[PDB]
Amino acid sequence: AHGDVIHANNKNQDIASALQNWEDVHKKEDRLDDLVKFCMGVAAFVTTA
Amino acid sequence: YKGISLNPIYAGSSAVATVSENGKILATPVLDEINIIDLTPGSRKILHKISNEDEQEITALKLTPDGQYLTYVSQAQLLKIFHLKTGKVVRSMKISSPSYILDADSTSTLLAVGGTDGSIIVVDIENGYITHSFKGHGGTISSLKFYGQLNSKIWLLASGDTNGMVKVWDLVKRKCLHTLQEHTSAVRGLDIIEVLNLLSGGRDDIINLWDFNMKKKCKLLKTLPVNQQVESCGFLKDGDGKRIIYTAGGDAIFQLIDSESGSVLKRTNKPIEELFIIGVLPILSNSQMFLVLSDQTLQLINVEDTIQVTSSIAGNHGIIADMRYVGPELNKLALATNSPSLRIIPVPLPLDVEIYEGHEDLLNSLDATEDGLWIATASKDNTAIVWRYNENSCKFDIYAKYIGHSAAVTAVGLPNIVSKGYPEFLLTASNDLTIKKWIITRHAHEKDINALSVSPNDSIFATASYDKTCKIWNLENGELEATLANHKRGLWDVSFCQYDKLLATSSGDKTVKIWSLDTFSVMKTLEGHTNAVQRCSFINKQKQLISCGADGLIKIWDCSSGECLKTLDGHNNRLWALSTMNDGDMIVSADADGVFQFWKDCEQEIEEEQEKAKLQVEQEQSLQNYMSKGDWTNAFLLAMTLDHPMRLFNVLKRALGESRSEVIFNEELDQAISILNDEQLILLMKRCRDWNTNAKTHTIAQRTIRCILMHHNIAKLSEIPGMVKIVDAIIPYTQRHFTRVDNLVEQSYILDYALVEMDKLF
Amino acid sequence: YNVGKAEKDGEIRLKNGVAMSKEELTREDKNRLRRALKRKRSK
RNA sequence: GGAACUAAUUCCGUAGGUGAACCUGCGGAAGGAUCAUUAAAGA
Repeated sequence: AHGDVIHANNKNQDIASALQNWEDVHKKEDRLDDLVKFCMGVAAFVTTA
Repeated sequence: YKGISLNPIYAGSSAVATVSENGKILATPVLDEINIIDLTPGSRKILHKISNEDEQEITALKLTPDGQYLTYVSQAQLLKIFHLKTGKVVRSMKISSPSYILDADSTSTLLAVGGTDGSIIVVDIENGYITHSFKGHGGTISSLKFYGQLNSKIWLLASGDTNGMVKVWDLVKRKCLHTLQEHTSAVRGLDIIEVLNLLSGGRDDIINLWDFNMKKKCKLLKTLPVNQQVESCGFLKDGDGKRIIYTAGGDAIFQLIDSESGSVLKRTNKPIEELFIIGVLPILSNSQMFLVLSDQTLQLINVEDTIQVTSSIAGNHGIIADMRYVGPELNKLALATNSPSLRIIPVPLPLDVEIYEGHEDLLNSLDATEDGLWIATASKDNTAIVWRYNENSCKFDIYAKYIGHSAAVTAVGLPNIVSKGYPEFLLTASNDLTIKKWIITRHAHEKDINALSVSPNDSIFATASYDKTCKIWNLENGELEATLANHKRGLWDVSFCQYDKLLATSSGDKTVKIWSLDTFSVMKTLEGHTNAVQRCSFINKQKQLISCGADGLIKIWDCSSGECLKTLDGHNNRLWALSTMNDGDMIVSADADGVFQFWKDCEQEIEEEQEKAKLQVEQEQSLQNYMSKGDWTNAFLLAMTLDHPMRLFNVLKRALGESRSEVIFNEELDQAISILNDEQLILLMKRCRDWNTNAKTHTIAQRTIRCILMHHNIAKLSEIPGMVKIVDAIIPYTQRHFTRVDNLVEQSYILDYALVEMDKLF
Repeated sequence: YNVGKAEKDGEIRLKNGVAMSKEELTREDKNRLRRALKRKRSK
């Protein structure tokens, strides 16, 4: 809805203060993407092979 | 060839050109368009041409004493106002019934328009509104004259009807003060003399003085009888108290007439050509008078027994009978046109014309001696004359004239000239069949003759006809060397060539042939014209021969090859005649249209193709030197200029491999991606689009997109035409490769599983 | 997006995306490509 | 010619005929497929 807007107003110090505060928070929740692939790739290996 | 088109400044619909008080600036209208050419000593330039409507025609146009704006009236009942400074039409409005007469005062604030119906409306020049509308007399309005003072409380407007009625409308009073039906015909020209006496030009022959006043009293001071139609008249301050009225007549004889007595102090000319001066634009303060003649020429006459024109400017040449070069300098080209005079024009914007009119006949033929000076004219009138070609001074003569024969001189050709510059003889021919060779009568061909030409040795001559035959007769005696067999339906031109020794024939069908003396037969046969050939000009280098054609296109070919080399399609509706510069090959093309153009042979353009072909072979060896050793930045650019994709892809293979320790490639390579053009970001991404297809060329594509996104402003990438359709193919392959790479990460944690169950064992 | 033969005569684009100009070829590579486009056209 | 390299409708009478598998001019015949509208001095 606003990706047109925040792109043209990238590198504003007010928006990117929030977006760095996003990315400092959003990095921690990679730990399920590193969890699902182990949960996938084992369970595919176990039932087939 | 560097052909240069030439156009006529005054042409088509009859109108009065508007000039400013200063000599510089002039306005003339050709068809729909209006051409304004500034007048300055030694410099002629055309400011601009108004496209307007081609379908519409121009009844009349007017320019103010100071040329701030240009006012013209279209065929449709509307008025269009043009601003000279910005070249934009500020205002336009309907004038209802069309009015041919437009009058502009010294101040540009007030402009007067006369309708076809006779209703006259006054429009302010500065603002497009009508200050007041006058019903006027019930007749067509011949002319109007404004009277004003830089600053005054009194303004007088005079209107002349088709009948002899003059109404002196008063703008402040808003009344018609006076009626003077002294005139028995429409008053073509009205001049308000300075305080008050009113001078009105009379179409019938009577030029009438008048006394003007704010009050009712008015009377006829004098009546002048002149033996000419008064096209226009004016009051000249020069000559003091005895002001001489300036009078323009149908006969074109300008007359200055005493005021106190009816006698003419001086008459500028009588002209042999039967033309009438439509109207005269006079500076008056500068004492310069411009006369617009019925032969479509403008003459500048100073005001002080016979008036002498300072210079002659020819607006347009209606028809050019033939194009023949004359004079030692060769700058000026003699013009054969449908008029009873010879016009000499200089070769390089208005062009001045030297004009000679030896015979009443419109010139029907022309020729000039190859070594410089003389000019000879063939005309519809039986008289044939020889012209003195001096290159020094402005002197020109027509000393020799030839009685001959009772039909029009079809063509005048002189085989030769003696070393003192005297022609040996003139062979000339007719609309009948009586073909004559006067020194200084033969018959040939039942119908009208078409062309006459000569060989540099005076041994042989040939002549051509509508009944299809060409005749080669002895020049010295009265003997017949032979006859050419025939051409398909009528031979428009005949041309000898010095090197080849051939006789070329142009025809009334779309075929050209080459004929020989030795066998009296066709050496070569040509085709691939549309209408009729008209004229064939010899080429300087005696190879690339030039033929014109009555379909507007001119074409060039060699006799020895027989095949078409080049075609020239730069003229409008027709072609009639052709000239070639003797010294250096320049083809000069002459038509029924008033456009004209000068063309030239250009080995020089080969040297452009030589340097372009050299440049690639030069830069490939650098590229293969770069493909040997690296310097991949230069190997990228020379690939990008010459578009070898497989050699470009090899650079981006190696540029990734060398970039193994944000900078995506080599650093100087990254700067080279930043300077890529809009046509280059299409071509690079299009080659990058191909590389994204297979998984082996996959990542080499993906790193090149990453530069263009990181090293451009992305608002360009929507501006670039056709770039979006490239992005439609890149994206779903990348998403296809995105799962494909990620699934190789999903399989990759078997290595993580092979640690955990192993490290537990330990 | 199918890959297509380029509009210019000076280039040849293959079905996999390996574009080849006519000027960076060798004559022995000019031979094989005309020979390759021989057998596909003939088929 | 030699030897390299690079690039890729029917009929009648009559008259005439040299592009006459017959035709053409003049006059006849039908032994050849009549729909529609119709008072407007409707003074």
